[PDB]
Amino acid sequence: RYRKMKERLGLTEIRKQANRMSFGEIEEDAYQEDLGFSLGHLGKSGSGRVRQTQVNEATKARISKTLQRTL
Amino acid sequence: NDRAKVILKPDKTTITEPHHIWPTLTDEEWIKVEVQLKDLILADYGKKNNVNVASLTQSEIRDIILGMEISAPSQQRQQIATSNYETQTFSSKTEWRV
Amino acid sequence: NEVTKERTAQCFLRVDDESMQRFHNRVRQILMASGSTTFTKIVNKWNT
Amino acid sequence: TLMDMRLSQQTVVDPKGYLTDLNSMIPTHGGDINDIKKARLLLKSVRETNPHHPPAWIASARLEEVTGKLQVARNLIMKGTEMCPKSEDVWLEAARLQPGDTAKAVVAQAVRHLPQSVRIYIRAAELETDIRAKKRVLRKALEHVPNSVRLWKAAVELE
Amino acid sequence: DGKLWNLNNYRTDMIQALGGVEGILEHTLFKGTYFPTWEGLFWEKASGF
Amino acid sequence: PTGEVLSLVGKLEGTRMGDKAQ
Amino acid sequence: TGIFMHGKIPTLKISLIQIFRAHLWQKIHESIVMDLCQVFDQELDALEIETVQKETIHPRKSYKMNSSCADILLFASYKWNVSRPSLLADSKDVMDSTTTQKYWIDIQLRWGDYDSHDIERYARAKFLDYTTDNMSIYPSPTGVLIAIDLAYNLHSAYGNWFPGSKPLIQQAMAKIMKANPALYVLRERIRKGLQLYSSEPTEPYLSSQNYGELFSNQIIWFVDDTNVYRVTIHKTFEGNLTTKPINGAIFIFNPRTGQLFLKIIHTSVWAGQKRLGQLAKWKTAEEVAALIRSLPVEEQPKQIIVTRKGMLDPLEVHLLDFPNIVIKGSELQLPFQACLK
Amino acid sequence: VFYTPKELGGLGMLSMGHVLIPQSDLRWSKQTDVGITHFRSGMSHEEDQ
Amino acid sequence: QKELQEKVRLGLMPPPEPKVRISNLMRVLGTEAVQDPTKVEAHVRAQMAKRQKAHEEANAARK
Amino acid sequence: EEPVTADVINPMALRQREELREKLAAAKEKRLLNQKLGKIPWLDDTAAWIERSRQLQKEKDLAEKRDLQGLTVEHAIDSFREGETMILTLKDKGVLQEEEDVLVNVNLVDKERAEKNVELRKKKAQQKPRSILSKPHSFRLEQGGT
RNA sequence: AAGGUAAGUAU
Repeated sequence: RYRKMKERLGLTEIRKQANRMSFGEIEEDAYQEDLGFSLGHLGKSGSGRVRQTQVNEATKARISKTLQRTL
Repeated sequence: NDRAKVILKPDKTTITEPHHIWPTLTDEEWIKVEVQLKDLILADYGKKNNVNVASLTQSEIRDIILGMEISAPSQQRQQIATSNYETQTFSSKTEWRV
Repeated sequence: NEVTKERTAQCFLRVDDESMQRFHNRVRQILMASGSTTFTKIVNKWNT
Repeated sequence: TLMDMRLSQQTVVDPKGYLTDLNSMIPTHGGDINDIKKARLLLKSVRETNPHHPPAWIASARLEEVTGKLQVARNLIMKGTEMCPKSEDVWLEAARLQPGDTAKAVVAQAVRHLPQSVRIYIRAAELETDIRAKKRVLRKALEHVPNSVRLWKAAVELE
Repeated sequence: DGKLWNLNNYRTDMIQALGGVEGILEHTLFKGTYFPTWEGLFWEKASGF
Repeated sequence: PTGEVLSLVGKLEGTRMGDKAQ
Repeated sequence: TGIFMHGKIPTLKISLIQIFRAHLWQKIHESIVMDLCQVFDQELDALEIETVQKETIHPRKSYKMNSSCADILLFASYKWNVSRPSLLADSKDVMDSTTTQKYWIDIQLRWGDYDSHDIERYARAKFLDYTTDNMSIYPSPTGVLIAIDLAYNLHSAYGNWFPGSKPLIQQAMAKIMKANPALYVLRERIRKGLQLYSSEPTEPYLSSQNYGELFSNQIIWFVDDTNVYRVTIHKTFEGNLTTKPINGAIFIFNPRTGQLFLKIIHTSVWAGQKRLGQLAKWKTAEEVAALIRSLPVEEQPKQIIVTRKGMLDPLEVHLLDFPNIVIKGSELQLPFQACLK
Repeated sequence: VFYTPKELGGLGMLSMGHVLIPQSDLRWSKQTDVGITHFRSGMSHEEDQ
Repeated sequence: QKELQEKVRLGLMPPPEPKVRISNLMRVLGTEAVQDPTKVEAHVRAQMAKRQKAHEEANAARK
Repeated sequence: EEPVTADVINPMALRQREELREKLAAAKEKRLLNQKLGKIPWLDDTAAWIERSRQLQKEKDLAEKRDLQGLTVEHAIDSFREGETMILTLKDKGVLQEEEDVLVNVNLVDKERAEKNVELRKKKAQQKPRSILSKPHSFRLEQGGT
């Protein structure tokens, strides 16, 4: 149970790259409605990853148990 | 690769069939071979590092087997941890010998 | 004029008072709801 | 792509046969590259170490094509053809990235380095928008590979 | 509708007007970090803890 | 030198808004 | 610390207290004092220095910005021709000012601001204010004062220069600034506080703590290219030691099924290549990708572990069609190169 | 500290106004083998940035 | 369960050992299975058999 | 004093200049290639080509009727023994790195690490410790061998 | 005029 909770709540590699911003390399604004939003090293040169980071499926969003009962 | 080859066959009756690589052994025979090889692997760490094998805790024997080793040339970083801040003195060559 | 292709009129633009008041109120609610908030978030809201 | 294949089927040694695939066209995989600059440098290194590796040139130029720099990709493919002339995959990729008229020239040059390749010949049929032009190229193709039914079947459409 | 504005020129001229990286970073503790250059550097927006 | 953002009502009115844009 | 707060900026105060914890200012001063002692202890019979002593000073001497004393005391063998006081950067020296038997060396640490990070003017002003002072205590009328700006990592010196001292002081200060344990601690603490890094990202990485989690049911491939290019070297008593190339082997071990895929490479491949080190990496990566394409999707790996850091980027390039495969470096050296033995 | 882009540690503020940078803020200095050398940015005899 | 817990509290019974299966072997006995892997495997399989031994013994005695 | 006005370091301007240089270099190579790529009756007569092909069909029947090592090794001469032989493998280096392809032996490297560690444990020009470390016996191969 | 007091043990 603790391992599953830590996997669900622990930092993911893509979410690890999200909070890393390259120093000195100004990036064009991505999201119009929110200028604060930025991908960080995600999809930008300098991240050190040649291949694209994959989605951690342990962080998938799914309905609660009681919401399954209603369905 | 010299004593280990001797350990890998524990008895003169143990042979390697041409089908595979390692010799065919009984389960407890493999236990004994593994403990002998663990002693062999600890032997060079005891020799080349001049440390007693008994001084190795069960946590660091695992690191020795796997192949992780640590070194620390910069012990002066001990700085990270009547006052003893100027009390340290300097010994010159003259003091060393004059 | 699309037919004569000539200068016929002249349009003067101006920001409506309601739009200015809306922007001022938006900046006010950015500022007043910024007690325990990072400087970066406040500047991001102002920039947006 | 990979030009090496290994089919998998009381002996410790199992030498499995080495096979070569005639052509390999992996999907473009748009956006799979995270560091475009690092990937570009590494692909440059591949081109330098193995200039006679057609997959190296194919991946290096297609990386410029996914990036949007569609002009450097043409130069990379042209250099690859200059260094990998016997690979029909590089010539087929050249006929795709290059603009129309020059693409025709590319095919007109591929025949110089590889005349038996029926695949480029039929490719020229797509490249030439004139039926009379198709008559010249396809009938010229049969002067080098007349045993190909897949190419001779276009004679009826060629009239 | 697309992105109907661009701030590339604005940010470029903002860095140029502040004196570039050298002029901007004299105001900061960057020279106290003793990084040889600003090229291979990245921030971490949120700490590990 | 104060750093205060001064209003440009009548200031920098000579230039158009198309300047320094591409 | 010697940091002067211009107003109560509580966040800055907390940050500077954390950065200079465990008495870092005193430790930096002591380390620089020791470094000057050693650099002057080596060249004592060439600079005509009879002896060098570390003056017994207060533990809070590093903190005194109003006054100062001497940290290093040089006693001359015969005498020293004191030159006119000048900055460390002054190339021209008028070595005809006075004479002396004792030389004092003072090291002052400061935390400069943007408007006042000029270390040369600071050193000149401090030397003039301390030499011509009845509060500062010095053991001789001549000496030099070295000023360090930690906030900007600048260094300078002002005062008298006996012959052979200025170049030695310059080189020693350059070496100390470039490398020093207490200075390195300061840089690391400032980096951690500012939280910017010199390109050391954290990625999946086979340590000894996640070794247990390796043993799952998923397919794992240990790829080794250590024995790709290899030669045998043998020394002969009658002649000279000689080398002979031998065929290489790529290891594609699979710990689950035990399948050891051995790619045997002839020595003819390294015929006319100038750069064999990366040719081996690219050949091995090509073989790994080809083997992945050979196996079916059910037996295809989804976690490739590499025993050499050099074969991380080549695999990422050659696995560009398989994004669902994680390539993990191993910081612990597995003994997969000994299977050829 | 306001108009420096967020990548360099600044707040990345966008200015719809008239802000002058004092020339005293456009000066920096660097240390090399020959000693310390000081740099400005506004070579042209113009107003403050 | 409370009977067992209070027996263990007062030292009547030895404290329960972790239940280790093959998939569990690298989590409970991970550090000792690198030094003597086969001894650890034998111990784990002996524990598994003893757990199976008690179940079959109870089934046979009840039958 | 008078400060020297240095070149303003604008990372965005540098990026734009690099992109423009790449764009202008790409155009030059395109024109250079077009200087070469652009320098390469029966095409309408089906009967003529058919006759030529029939001639070709009988035409085919009528025709039927080691010195390469000058690299370096990161070891000492005294390290090896005359009575033994050992394998030398390439040292790990990044592909993007341009360093020379030095050569090592894993057992000798392990021994060197062990002796370095024991020396460091026993431990516990100007300014030797702050210079050599912050800022590996080896010998290359002369023709056939050193 | 301020919004600029480190706190803690010991006599």
